[PDB]
Amino acid sequence: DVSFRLSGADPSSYGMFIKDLRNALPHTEKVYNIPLLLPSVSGAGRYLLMHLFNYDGNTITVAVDVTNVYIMGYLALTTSYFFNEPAADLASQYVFRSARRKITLPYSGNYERLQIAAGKPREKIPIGLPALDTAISTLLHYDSTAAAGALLVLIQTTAEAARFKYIEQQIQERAYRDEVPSSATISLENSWSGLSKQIQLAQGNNGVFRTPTVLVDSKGNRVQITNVTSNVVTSNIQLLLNTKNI
Ligand SMILES: *[C@@H]1O[C@H](CO)[C@@H](O)[C@H](O)[C@H]1NC(C)=O
Repeated sequence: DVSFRLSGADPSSYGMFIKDLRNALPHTEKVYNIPLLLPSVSGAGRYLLMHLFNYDGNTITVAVDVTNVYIMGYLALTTSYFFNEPAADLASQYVFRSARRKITLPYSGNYERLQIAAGKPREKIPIGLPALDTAISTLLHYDSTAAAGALLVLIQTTAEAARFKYIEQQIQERAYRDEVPSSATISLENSWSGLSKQIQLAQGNNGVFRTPTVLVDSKGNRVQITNVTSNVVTSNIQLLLNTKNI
């Protein structure tokens, strides 16, 4: 398991959490020095539990699929909540079985469905450590519309930060003041599968992407990533989605 506490949190303690989150994900191989997530894990070992504590010390436990860093569901007191998708229903066979009741959320966990449920795109939803504190608090008591926004915050401040050093740093910059994600953050989130694939395809193609990945950079400029010498590959991405899952 991994844990993060909002009470007394700072960029350093958050960085330690994201480090722990990354290190909890198993891999037997690195591709261009980046850990390659496993094709599959059977049974309960598929799911990492993240214990998150809001500023007041109230807690939720979030179940994360260790092969793709997808959040499947979470436990809040004696109620479990799972996304309305087959992978999450499968997770519900293994985690939070002791919950007195299980609620299936009225949406799947993908950005597009969550944004529809929330009533806004995540371009308009501030993120940061304060937003994470709010998100945890919101998830404590069932409200499906509120929860959708909270989950958009939760996913980006945990999984996406684990996947990209840039996103982790963006949240560290938002330790005491929320701000909507940079266009670069959004671009990286949207391109994780694509980048993961092209980095793996580069292995037998002399470090060269079979298909370029278009990204938005720090300055708001759209750029093309064509090979493994790119800063996105050498410094930024921290976890690769296995091509078997793409
Ligand atoms: C590979 O990407 C680097 C970094 O962006 C770029 O400067 C260069 O033109 C590309 N090199 C090759 C061989 O494709």
